[PDB]
Amino acid sequence: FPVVLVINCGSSSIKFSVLDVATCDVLMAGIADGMNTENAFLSINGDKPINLAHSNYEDALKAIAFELEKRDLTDSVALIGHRIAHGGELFTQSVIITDEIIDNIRRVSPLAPLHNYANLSGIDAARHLFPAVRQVAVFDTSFHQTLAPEAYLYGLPWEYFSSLGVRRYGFHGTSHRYVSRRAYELLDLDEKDSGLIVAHLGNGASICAVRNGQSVDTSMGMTPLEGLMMGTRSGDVDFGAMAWIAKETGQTLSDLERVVNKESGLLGISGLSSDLRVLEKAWHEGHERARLAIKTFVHRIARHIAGHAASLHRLDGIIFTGGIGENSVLIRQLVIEHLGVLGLTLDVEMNKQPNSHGERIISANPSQVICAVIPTNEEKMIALDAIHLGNVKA
Amino acid sequence: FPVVLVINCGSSSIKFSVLDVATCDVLMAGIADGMNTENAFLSINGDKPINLAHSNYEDALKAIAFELEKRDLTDSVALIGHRIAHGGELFTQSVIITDEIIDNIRRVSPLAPLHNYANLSGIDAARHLFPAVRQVAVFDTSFHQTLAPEAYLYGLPWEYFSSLGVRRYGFHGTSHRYVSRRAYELLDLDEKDSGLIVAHLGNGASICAVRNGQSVDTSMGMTPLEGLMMGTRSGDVDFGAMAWIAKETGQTLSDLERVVNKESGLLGISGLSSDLRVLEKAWHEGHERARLAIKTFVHRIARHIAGHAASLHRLDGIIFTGGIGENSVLIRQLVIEHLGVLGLTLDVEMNKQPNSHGERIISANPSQVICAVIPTNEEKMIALDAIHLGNVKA
Ligand SMILES: Nc1ncnc2c1ncn2[C@@H]1O[C@H](COP(=O)(O)OP(=O)(O)OP(=O)(O)O)[C@@H](O)[C@H]1O
Ligand SMILES: Nc1ncnc2c1ncn2[C@@H]1O[C@H](COP(=O)(O)OP(=O)(O)OP(=O)(O)O)[C@@H](O)[C@H]1O
Repeated sequence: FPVVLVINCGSSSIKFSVLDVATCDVLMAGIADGMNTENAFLSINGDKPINLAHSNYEDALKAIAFELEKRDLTDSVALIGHRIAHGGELFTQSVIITDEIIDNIRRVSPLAPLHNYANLSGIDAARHLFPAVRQVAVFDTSFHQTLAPEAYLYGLPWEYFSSLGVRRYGFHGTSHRYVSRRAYELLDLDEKDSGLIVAHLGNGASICAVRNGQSVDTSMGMTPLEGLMMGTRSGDVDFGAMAWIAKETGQTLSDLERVVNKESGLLGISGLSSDLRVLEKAWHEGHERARLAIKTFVHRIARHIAGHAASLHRLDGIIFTGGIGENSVLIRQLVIEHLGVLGLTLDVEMNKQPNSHGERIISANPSQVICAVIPTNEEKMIALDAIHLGNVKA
Repeated sequence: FPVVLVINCGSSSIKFSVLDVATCDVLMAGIADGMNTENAFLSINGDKPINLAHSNYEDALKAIAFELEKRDLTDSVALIGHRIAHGGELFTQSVIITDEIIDNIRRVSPLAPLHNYANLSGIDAARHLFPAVRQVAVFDTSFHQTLAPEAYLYGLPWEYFSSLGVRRYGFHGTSHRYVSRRAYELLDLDEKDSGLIVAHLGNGASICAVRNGQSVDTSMGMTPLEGLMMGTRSGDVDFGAMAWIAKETGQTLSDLERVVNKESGLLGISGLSSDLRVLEKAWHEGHERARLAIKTFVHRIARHIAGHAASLHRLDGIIFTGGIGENSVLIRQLVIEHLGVLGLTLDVEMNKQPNSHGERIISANPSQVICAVIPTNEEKMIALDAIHLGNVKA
């Protein structure tokens, strides 16, 4: 029984999973949080928070390697999947890692200096410690490359696109890809003749229009800061307003880059929490700023779901996924109520069911469009790309 | 036969019309272009481009006053309507100008320093030269004040809204108001039970969702720079991308404020023209960058039309208006083709007809939603507010 090791190297941490090739089931999971800071640590299955103590990316993956051996599965690791933040224009699908790929990832790395350089550090690490194991790079952008120029071009001068590569890329691609596939089976739809909208709702939120199995439009942009309002992210913001704030408050563009990214969104409006469970409780106890933040969140989601429906010849499904998408009875229903124009009717018995019910339809019978919850599994999708590329002669 | 003088004071010019109260018909029109620069001039009906020569706002309106007397209609001016750019939060409808109103306009003037200070200069001028004539202020934002918080709140921290007034305002309000009214008669719809989308397409472009006679959503934001891609305006732009451009190109926020406003949009992508007639010709002669700019323009309009449909309980009409909306057979049809998802069918015989056919339906019979062209008349709407307020005891 061979296994796939899945690595996601964030700026602050290293997430990992060990999935069994046979069944695509998680055997082990963990995180190396607070990376290379004065205090560094890893917690496998949240069962024993061990201490790294000021160790870097290389030593952190070396600690995960020790525990892979402590559980006698090191010699079972047939594949390693790397989650990559930004593939730029060069990467349209998942690849087997070579020296060339690294060069190409290094090339597009200015587009996301934070996450991408950490992704490479992980590639460098896993290579060093697992050299005779095939390694795969899976990109968070690659799915969205089917977008036509009219969908990815900004209104800016042409030079910014041709000389600097300023355009829409999109994110959550792996999630959007994974969910859309499952939707074809759940909704019983012919991929090649289908129109779906997928709402990835988590601390990061994005919408994707999938026409005939292809990503035709997506909510996020060049950076994850465009589109929906999120946990701490503002979403769509008037650039004139931002320029007006800069000249008024005296804050630099760097200052606002922190505000938009880390202080805005749900956290911004409520002034209470990035977390939705808190805000749902707050509103229940008569807190208006939380109610506002939620109603706004809902409104901006409804706008982009309906917006993205334009890039379809026909609408068949709206699919909810992500932390919020899967677990919030409230947000889902408020969003569907907001989309009555599209002829949606909801089944509140079905919409009441918790996530444990997995892939489920939540729309009543007379509805023009099928609504559904499909739990996202990025780890399974990464493993599947790896397994496929595992049979390839390189 | 009394008349209404209509004044629109831009940063660079002063537009004016003389409409007859009896029939609401234009008797005289003109412009005082290149204002207070080394060379200043006015052209009435484009019939004799006279020379002001370095004269300011006060002297320019004094020149228009001379020509009003030269045509023996000065003693007929019963009302004066002022087009005001930004009403802020204080102005929900059109008002009779008093000292209080001026104070209040001065208060919200930081929200639009360029246009608003020029608007006041015009108010100061018309007051001086026409003191015993009632004067009305009509706001380009007032219509959009029916927007709910979830529609006008940005994802930014709450303070920017409460202490600085950062929120969506919207523009083309007078146009959106005027067109929507006419739509009720043309489409034979009960205002109090209706859902319309209005696409104002000109050198400035904006979309408005009108639910039961009320503006519920609009494309533009705090400033006219948000929303659709326009002539020289970028439209919706990833703030992360703009921050990335700033740190990469070395340009300041002031530099980008010029680029977004005056160098981007249709002019930006094509690198040819702000004007659409040129780009339509260019594409015909096999120019891809013009074809791209148009296809993009179309895509971003379709997105926001469908987007804004979310704020409706039911969709009854899509209404095209503005320079482009009224005169471009191409753009209209490309937009409707892009909205097939909403069950629109077009009548290409009807869509072929030039603007001379005025208020017209352009959708075929089996269509789920009625499409129509309604020529906008801001001047008529301003006069109507003035005439109404003309019967009021103040
Ligand atoms: N039962 C629940 N009800 C409502 N909200 C929930 C529930 N469970 C989780 N959430 C919300 O889901 C969010 C976390 O989801 P998730 O783990 O997908 O975020 P993330 O992984 O950081 O973002 P991304 O998926 O974009 O990487 C939190 O904001 C939390 O409030
Ligand atoms: N026959 C036509 N075919 C195609 N496009 C046209 C035609 N006539 C005018 N236009 C376009 O209409 C635009 C000008 O419209 P308009 O006068 O409404 O702009 P504006 O008044 O500056 O903007 P706003 O109405 O927002 O104040 C130009 O971009 C022009 O290319």
